[PDB]
Amino acid sequence: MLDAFSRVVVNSDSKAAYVGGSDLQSLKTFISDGNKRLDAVNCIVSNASCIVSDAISGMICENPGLIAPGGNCYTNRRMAACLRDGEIILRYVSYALLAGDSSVLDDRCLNGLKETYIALGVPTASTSRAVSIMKAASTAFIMNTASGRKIEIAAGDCQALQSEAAAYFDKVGSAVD
Amino acid sequence: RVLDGLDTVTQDSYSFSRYVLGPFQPSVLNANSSEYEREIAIRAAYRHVFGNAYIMEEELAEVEVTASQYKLGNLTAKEFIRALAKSSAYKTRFFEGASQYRFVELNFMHLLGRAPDTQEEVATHMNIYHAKGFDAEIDSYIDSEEYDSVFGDYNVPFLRFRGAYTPCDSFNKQCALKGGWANSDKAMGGAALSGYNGSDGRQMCDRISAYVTSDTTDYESVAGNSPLLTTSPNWLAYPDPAIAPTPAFISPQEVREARARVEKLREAYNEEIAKTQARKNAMAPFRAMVEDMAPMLDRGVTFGDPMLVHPEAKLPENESALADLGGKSSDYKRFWSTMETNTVSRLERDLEEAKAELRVLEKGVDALTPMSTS
Amino acid sequence: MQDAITAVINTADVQGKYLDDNSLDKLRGYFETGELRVRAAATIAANAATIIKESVAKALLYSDITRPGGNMYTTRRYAACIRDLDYYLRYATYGMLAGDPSILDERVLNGLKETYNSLGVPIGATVQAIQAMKEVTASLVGTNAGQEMAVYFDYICSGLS
Amino acid sequence: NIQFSGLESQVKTGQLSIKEFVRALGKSSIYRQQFHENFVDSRVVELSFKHFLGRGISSLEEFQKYFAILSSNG
Amino acid sequence: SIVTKSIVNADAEARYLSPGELERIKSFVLSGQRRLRIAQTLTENREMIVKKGGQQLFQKRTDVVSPGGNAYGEEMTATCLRDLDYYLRLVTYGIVAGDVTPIEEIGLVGVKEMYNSLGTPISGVSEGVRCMKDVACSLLSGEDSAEAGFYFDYTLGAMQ
Amino acid sequence: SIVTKSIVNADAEARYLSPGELERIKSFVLSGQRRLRIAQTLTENREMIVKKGGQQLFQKRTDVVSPGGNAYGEEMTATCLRDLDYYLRLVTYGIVAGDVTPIEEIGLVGVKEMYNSLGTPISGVSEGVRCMKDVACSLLSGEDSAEAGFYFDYTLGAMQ
Amino acid sequence: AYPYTGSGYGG
Amino acid sequence: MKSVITTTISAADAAGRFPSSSDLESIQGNIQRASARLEAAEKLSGNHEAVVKEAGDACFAKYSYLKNSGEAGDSQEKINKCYRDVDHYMRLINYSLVVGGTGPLDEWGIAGSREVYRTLNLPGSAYIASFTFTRDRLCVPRDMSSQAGVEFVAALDYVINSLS
Amino acid sequence: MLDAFAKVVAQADARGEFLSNKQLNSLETMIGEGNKRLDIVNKINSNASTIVTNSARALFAEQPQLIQPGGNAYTSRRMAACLRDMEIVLRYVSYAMTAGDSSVLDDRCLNGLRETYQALGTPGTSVAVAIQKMKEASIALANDLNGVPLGDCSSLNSELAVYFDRAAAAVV
Amino acid sequence: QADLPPPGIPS
Ligand SMILES: *[C@@H](C)[C@H]1/C(=C/C2=NC(=C\c3[nH]c(C[C@H]4NC(=O)C(C=C)=C4C)c(C)c3CCC(=O)O)/C(CCC(=O)O)=C2C)NC(=O)[C@@H]1C
Ligand SMILES: C=CC1=C(C)[C@@H](Cc2[nH]c(/C=C3N=C(/C=C4\NC(=O)[C@H](C)[C@H]4CC)C(C)=C\3CCC(=O)O)c(CCC(=O)O)c2C)NC1=O
Ligand SMILES: C=CC1=C(C)[C@@H](Cc2[nH]c(/C=C3N=C(/C=C4\NC(=O)[C@H](C)[C@H]4CC)C(C)=C\3CCC(=O)O)c(CCC(=O)O)c2C)NC1=O
Ligand SMILES: C=CC1=C(C)[C@@H](Cc2[nH]c(/C=C3N=C(/C=C4\NC(=O)[C@H](C)[C@H]4CC)C(C)=C\3CCC(=O)O)c(CCC(=O)O)c2C)NC1=O
Ligand SMILES: C=CC1=C(C)[C@@H](Cc2[nH]c(/C=C3N=C(/C=C4\NC(=O)[C@H](C)[C@H]4CC)C(C)=C\3CCC(=O)O)c(CCC(=O)O)c2C)NC1=O
Ligand SMILES: C=CC1=C(C)[C@@H](Cc2[nH]c(/C=C3N=C(/C=C4\NC(=O)[C@H](C)[C@H]4CC)C(C)=C\3CCC(=O)O)c(CCC(=O)O)c2C)NC1=O
Ligand SMILES: C=CC1=C(C)[C@@H](Cc2[nH]c(/C=C3N=C(/C=C4\NC(=O)[C@H](C)[C@H]4CC)C(C)=C\3CCC(=O)O)c(CCC(=O)O)c2C)NC1=O
Ligand SMILES: CCC1=C(C)/C(=C/C2=NC(=C\c3[nH]c(/C=C4\NC(=O)[C@H](C)[C@H]4CC)c(C)c3CCC(=O)O)/C(CCC(=O)O)=C2C)NC1=O
Ligand SMILES: CCC1=C(C)/C(=C/C2=NC(=C\c3[nH]c(/C=C4\NC(=O)[C@H](C)[C@H]4CC)c(C)c3CCC(=O)O)/C(CCC(=O)O)=C2C)NC1=O
Ligand SMILES: CCC1=C(C)/C(=C/C2=NC(=C\c3[nH]c(/C=C4\NC(=O)[C@H](C)[C@H]4CC)c(C)c3CCC(=O)O)/C(CCC(=O)O)=C2C)NC1=O
Ligand SMILES: CCC1=C(C)/C(=C/C2=NC(=C\c3[nH]c(/C=C4\NC(=O)[C@H](C)[C@H]4CC)c(C)c3CCC(=O)O)/C(CCC(=O)O)=C2C)NC1=O
Ligand SMILES: CCC1=C(C)[C@@H](CC2=N/C(=C\c3[nH]c(C[C@@H]4NC(=O)C(C)=C4CC)c(C)c3CCC(=O)O)C(CCC(=O)O)=C2C)NC1=O
Repeated sequence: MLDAFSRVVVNSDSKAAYVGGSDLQSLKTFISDGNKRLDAVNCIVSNASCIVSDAISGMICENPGLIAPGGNCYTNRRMAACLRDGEIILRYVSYALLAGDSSVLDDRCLNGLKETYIALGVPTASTSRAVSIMKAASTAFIMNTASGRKIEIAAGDCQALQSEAAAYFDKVGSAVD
Repeated sequence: RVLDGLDTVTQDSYSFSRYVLGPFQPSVLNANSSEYEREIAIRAAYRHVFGNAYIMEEELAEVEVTASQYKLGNLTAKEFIRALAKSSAYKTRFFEGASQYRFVELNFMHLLGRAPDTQEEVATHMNIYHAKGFDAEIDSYIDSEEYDSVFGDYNVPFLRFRGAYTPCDSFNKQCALKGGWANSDKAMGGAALSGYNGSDGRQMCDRISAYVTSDTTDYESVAGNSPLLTTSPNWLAYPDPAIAPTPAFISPQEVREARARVEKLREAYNEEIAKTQARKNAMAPFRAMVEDMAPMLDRGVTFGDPMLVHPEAKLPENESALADLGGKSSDYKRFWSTMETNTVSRLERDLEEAKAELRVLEKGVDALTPMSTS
Repeated sequence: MQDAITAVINTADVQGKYLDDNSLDKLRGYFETGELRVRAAATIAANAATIIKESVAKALLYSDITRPGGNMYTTRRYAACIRDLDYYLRYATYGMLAGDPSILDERVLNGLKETYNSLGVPIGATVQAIQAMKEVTASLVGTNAGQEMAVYFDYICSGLS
Repeated sequence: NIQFSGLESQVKTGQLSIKEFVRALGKSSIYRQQFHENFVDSRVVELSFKHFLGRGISSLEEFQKYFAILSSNG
Repeated sequence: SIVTKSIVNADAEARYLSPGELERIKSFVLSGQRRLRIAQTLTENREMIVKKGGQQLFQKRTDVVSPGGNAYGEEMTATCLRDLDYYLRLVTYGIVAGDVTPIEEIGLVGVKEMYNSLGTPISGVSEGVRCMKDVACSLLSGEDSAEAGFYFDYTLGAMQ
Repeated sequence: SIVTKSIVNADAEARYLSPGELERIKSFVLSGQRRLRIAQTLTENREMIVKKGGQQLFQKRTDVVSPGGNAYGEEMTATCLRDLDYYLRLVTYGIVAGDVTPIEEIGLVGVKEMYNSLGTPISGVSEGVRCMKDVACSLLSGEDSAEAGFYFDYTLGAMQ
Repeated sequence: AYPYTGSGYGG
Repeated sequence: MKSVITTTISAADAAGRFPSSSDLESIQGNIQRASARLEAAEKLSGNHEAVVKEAGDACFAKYSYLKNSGEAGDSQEKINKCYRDVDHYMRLINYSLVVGGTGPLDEWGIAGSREVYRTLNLPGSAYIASFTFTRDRLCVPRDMSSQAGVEFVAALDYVINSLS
Repeated sequence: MLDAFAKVVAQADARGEFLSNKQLNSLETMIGEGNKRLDIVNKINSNASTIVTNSARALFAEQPQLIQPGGNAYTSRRMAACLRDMEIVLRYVSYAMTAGDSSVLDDRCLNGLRETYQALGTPGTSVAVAIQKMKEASIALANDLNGVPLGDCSSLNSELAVYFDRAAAAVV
Repeated sequence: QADLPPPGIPS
């Protein structure tokens, strides 16, 4: 687990020298963009149960073989687990939004996922579809462009941050596949 | 059914018990972690496995090989605990100087996280001792299916606040066997005091009588030094769960007064309950009268604005589902002020305060001969 | 009794000194809060009736107390009850506007605990009625003056308990 | 509609004796507004005997006694 | 009671009871069973008095049961008729007591301060008790409802 | 008045006026012109306050102008608005006096005995004075209607 | 259970 | 209760160290964000009673069947319990809003709510109807300040996502 | 003319030192106050005509001297000059409310004004009563909770009151 | 600098 700060520090220790101007300049930009980051993660830790519900429901409706017998969303138990796993994926993505570096997501969650879903028999393409639905829903929440929710916020461009969040979801969806 | 099963079968039990409040939760070395995370999880392990016992840096070298192997991630955490319990450290704290009841009881605490249920179980694990030594005891505790199911390979053992509890007395045990956050195992057992120079001290056991025969540990031992108390959730129970400290200068007159008070309060209590059944709906005959004359009193809405409606005519907006009876802010706010207002409720709290005081006396009256009477 | 000013003249007088800078800082504190105390007392004077009505409605009515055998049963007792809530509100305003709770020591809390324990007035219901007046009164006068009235209502509740 | 409710209640408790109730009634502003404001200090003296003792002035030296108390000290 | 009032009376006069007052106690203790008949009838006919008196009250006075009045809703109307039941109970106490002392000290001393603290119009309370007086006079004899009706008249005079 | 109250106070203490009370008289006599402005404005706006306050009274409280109320009829309504005119006049007297002694001795001492002898609900009178307080606070400034409005508040505290 | 002291008619 | 102070103290306790400058910066942030949230709590304790009225009246405005049969709203008394539980939740929003973490709202309201609401036939959809009504009746400009409003939205969000 | 800072810079050059970090912290604090400042000046600039008009109504009502023949505000010329002078003083108190310094209001309006209103025979204390009325209306207007986020603004109302008290102090 | 400055002499 490393933030943006520890990323600067680690890079400068690989270089084995002082911190200096330019790295600190980029980190100053991190601090001044801090409140937008705050409000974005707040937007994703807001309606998130709503996100996981809609995304897994969308994943079953797009691909009806999940709910079919002998699918991995068939039994009620298995449905509980899939929802829990959707929740967890969105959770670690939210951590990666706060940290600003994907060290936490790579070390805590991403490392054992491909082998694990293979060892359980979980269909991976379906999971990556659910990660994609969480991606699009999360970018729509993070841009204030959800239909059912439009909350007023001090205005500004936030494209950087949207592309950041989409980078983490693409890291997960590319990781399960 | 509110709940599915025991600690092992489902974890609904953990969710609405004291478990959530406590720092008695599992700890994991997550992937590649820095010294801050390694050192955290390794100390939380040392606190649980030695029961807050005190490991000098010399005694850490004993455990060091195994510590390094866990810092890898080569060893699972259960194999780490296995290597901790097989260490000569852990033998010296516990196996070397203990009676067998005490000792077996300990490896339930450190290994399983629970107090032993029955005498038969305790005897089973002792028979495993005389079969194949200290080593196969430790192996038997770690390789148990209940252990694996509850903790898994990862999680360091903790005190399980599973609301199931097979025997209540085993709960009272489990709070008694771990004496709160300040205490440790050398304090609970006089290993240090008995031993010369803080060492070679035989471990004392209590509650043997409660394993053997059907007994109960004291409210004191569970109330003074407990995970119940350290994980205190700041409760406004008029019941105090904390024991009142023993007052000095107790006289027998003070105690006959309190006993007599408790008995008077019990009598008044039973009378008031028996009436309480009698209350029914005293208000109900008048309620039925108003239900009868409903066609006169009940009135339909006029659809309009604040302007242009005859006065005292209800608008469909002011069909509040609490204005329809005529209740108020008070009426929803009433049951929160009920402790003082209610007679029965008032009596119950008095009873309990009186009982707590009575026990605190029963301690203090015990002292005889040399008491400065006051 | 004594206000904050009289208390300053008591300490400075009982030392024999004159007024030093500390005592003048205390007088400046009181003279800063002066106007706020005045308008708070004005508002409470305006809405005493509604404070007592709302607080009795929240705290005491439709319970065992106004049901028969409770202390509030009969008209004479009800009127004595709401009369006592009027005294707590009025003397709490005096204590606020003086800035010193010595009036509550002199003319209210003297012998009151012996009175209520003599009669059989429930202490806890009285305290909850006073706290109901504290919430309603703080809602009328606002934040700062609600803090000031809060320390004097809490002073009476500490007096009875 | 004049009601003195705490003098009344401190008498109903025996906290004020009935002498002190007559005292606190006699020192209230309704007593002075009723009997002191419209009358001369000599007449205030006389009416204070009617109300507080239930008799007239016995004699001249007693009037010269109490008139000094009223007249010098309110 | 009459006994209480006589004893208190010659007690404050610090004398024995007069022959006059003892004749008053004799006339009282001989008038007993007639009084117990009256309060027996008003006891066993209380539901007609409370119901019918409440109907004549709400029909004469549509203020308080209108939306925005004090007695609007089912719970509030039930409490209104509950209070009329109280004043009927106290009138029966005053009949067997042979004096209004029970009625005055249980019900009337400080009633205006109570209902002004509740927001209740006390003139509507007096109209309610007058309605129960008319029903209770419909349930009794001539001289009988004169007596009982006059105890109701005392309560009306205390409310107004 | 404040002067009357101070003179009566040290008169019953049989002394001259203290320094404190003389400072109070100074503050009063220097606050005069402001008071006279307020009572000037409430004087010359009386018909708006009585009419508009009567409208808000009867619209909030349709009891007394209903058939069966006290103020039912043209003559009775006129008398009702006549009394609101009285209390408006007395509030202006209390403003120029700097004390509620005019208000109290002309209007408040024994008001409940009078309106109970007339059959009038006095809570309706207090609601009327509160309605005139709202109108008169709509006609003045901030601190100004704080002062005058608080004189109205004294009258409401005397009615309730 | 909690009687209110009354000399006459209080309770 | 999970707050800034309890998380950093508890985390430093688990660490086995003195509180270093990181925890000090955490409580520095608490005393930065404190004013905005406390404005929210003051205004909530201002008009909570009207929040009970509109909240519960919208809650039966959506679902009328609760007043229809014996199920959950048979009497006026159970409706008093309805508005009562709504005021418990608003009071916990006030509490967590003052503390600033979701601690008292979690350990007092959410913990073991599912056994109770499942047991006593209480639907969560009516609660969610109430709270979504309260978040639809929120204006950033008006009432509480925009920063205060944001914190109120966050707390009430956590309520719904706890229940749903 | 000097602004709120121009005073800090001007003193710092009159001694010829730099600005210390203390001074810069003070300036940054006043900037964070500056949104509230602009809000007050917007409220004053909006309702200004009602301030001047109502305050003049209360002036002539409370002092009926000046509307009468022989009084100083007796002619339509003289009355218009009266109202316009009140508009002048309210304009410059708006200016010094923006600047944060009382310099522009002294230099343009107050300094020298007394010599004129003595030289015309105008009673200064009536002008002072006028400015007190604009202070009352202006502060009671500035404490309006309409359209603005709620918040604590006692210091800026205190400062604005210092500007109007300086105006009434400079005519009297 | 509370009082008014001399003629000219902008404060
Ligand atoms: C703004 C986006 C709206 C709207 C807002 C209005 N709200 C009105 C009244 C009102 N609003 C609330 C909610 C508010 N009060 C609180 O205490 C809290 C939180 C603690 C909140 C979020 C309440 C309770 C009330 C009733 C009490 C009151 O009047 O303040 C309102 C007045 C409505 C009216 O009287 O017609 C408005 C206009 N304005 C709009 O244009 C959009 C839809
Ligand atoms: C403790 C919790 C906490 C938060 C939740 C944030 C909330 C927050 N956001 C901003 C401020 C802001 N927040 C956003 C955010 C965005 N605007 C958009 O139009 C996008 C929808 C969205 C993308 C994330 C923007 C653009 C600003 C203003 C620009 C900026 O301040 O950088 C501010 C500045 C002060 C103010 O505006 O009043 C604050 C405090 N900060 C905190 O301390
Ligand atoms: C920290 C991160 C973290 C994760 C990401 C998850 C990943 C994960 N999922 C499962 C387990 C599971 N995960 C799913 C989920 C699925 N159901 C389907 O229909 C889809 C293919 C898919 C959702 C998109 C299911 C159904 C199980 C249970 C599988 C089974 O028992 O058959 C397990 C085994 C343990 C268990 O049963 O819960 C693990 C480790 N767990 C973690 O700790
Ligand atoms: C195997 C048998 C078995 C039992 C019989 C229970 C008995 C039991 N109850 C509690 C614990 C509890 N039990 C209750 C129950 C009560 N609430 C009240 O209002 C009533 C007085 C009473 C129900 C009639 C409560 C409220 C707690 C939690 C107490 C607290 O934390 O304050 C605990 C402590 C652990 C926990 O918090 O769950 C135990 C051992 N547990 C077991 O394992
Ligand atoms: C600290 C937080 C806290 C809460 C949030 C409540 C939640 C809660 N509500 C009830 C209990 C109840 N809650 C309701 C409420 C309802 N009536 C309906 O028509 C609606 C569906 C709903 C209101 C929207 C009812 C009717 C009961 C009683 C249920 C019954 O006895 O049948 C109970 C069981 C104990 C009791 O009977 O009071 C609890 C714990 N209590 C708490 O301590
Ligand atoms: C160009 C002109 C111009 C203005 C006139 C202001 C107007 C203005 N004020 C505020 C914002 C504000 N304005 C005030 C002011 C007030 N405090 C109170 O006690 C009083 C009611 C009031 C002063 C009289 C406050 C307190 C805020 C912050 C509100 C909040 O965050 O809660 C904001 C939102 C941005 C911010 O937070 O600064 C704006 C646009 N801004 C401008 O750009
Ligand atoms: C730059 C700043 C600046 C000012 C502050 C004014 C000051 C000022 N006022 C007047 C002139 C005047 N000012 C007033 C004002 C008054 N009417 C009264 O009843 C009150 C006493 C008083 C308002 C409070 C009147 C009435 C005149 C005209 C006097 C006359 O002609 O008799 C004149 C002479 C020129 C003229 O007639 O306009 C000047 C210089 N002019 C300026 O250029
Ligand atoms: C300001 C100075 C002052 C105070 C405060 C005061 C209190 C006071 N309260 C009294 C009685 C009482 N006080 C109460 C009060 C209550 N009952 C309830 O249930 C409520 C919970 C509670 C009020 C909140 C009741 C019922 C009585 C009457 C007891 C009786 O005589 O029957 C009495 C006895 C006199 C009487 O009222 O008959 C005094 C003297 N007296 C004073 O001089
Ligand atoms: C508040 C209105 C008021 C007044 C004025 C008043 C006067 C008053 N003057 C008295 C006596 C007296 N007053 C005087 C006065 C005077 N002797 C002279 O030669 C002078 C002309 C004059 C003094 C200027 C004398 C000598 C006596 C006593 C005479 C005696 O006792 O023999 C007495 C007799 C008893 C007593 O004083 O206590 C009264 C009551 N009482 C009142 O209530
Ligand atoms: C005998 C001794 C005695 C009496 C008389 C008495 C009266 C009394 N009336 C009460 C309320 C009430 N009283 C009424 C009465 C009326 N509403 C109307 O519109 C009618 C005009 C009027 C009756 C004629 C109503 C509606 C309430 C309920 C107010 C509320 O709590 O919601 C209450 C508050 C407790 C409750 O009922 O919930 C008391 C204590 N209490 C006593 O201990
Ligand atoms: C200066 C102090 C003062 C006051 C206040 C005063 C009032 C007063 N009010 C009266 C009548 C009245 N006053 C009212 C008032 C009202 N009716 C309602 O329902 C409302 C609550 C309220 C109006 C707000 C009514 C209806 C009457 C006549 C009732 C009747 O004659 O039947 C009368 C009867 C004869 C007459 O007016 O000439 C007096 C003397 N007298 C005084 O000297
Ligand atoms: C019939 C089977 C079925 C579903 C289930 C949905 C699932 C679904 N949600 C989407 C996408 C989606 N979903 C949500 C979340 C969702 N919307 C909200 O406003 C709130 C409050 C939500 C949770 C309750 C959002 C915010 C989006 C982005 C689109 C939008 O702006 O609404 C998308 C678009 C994916 C993409 O862009 O590639 C799909 C397919 N679609 C289906 O065909």
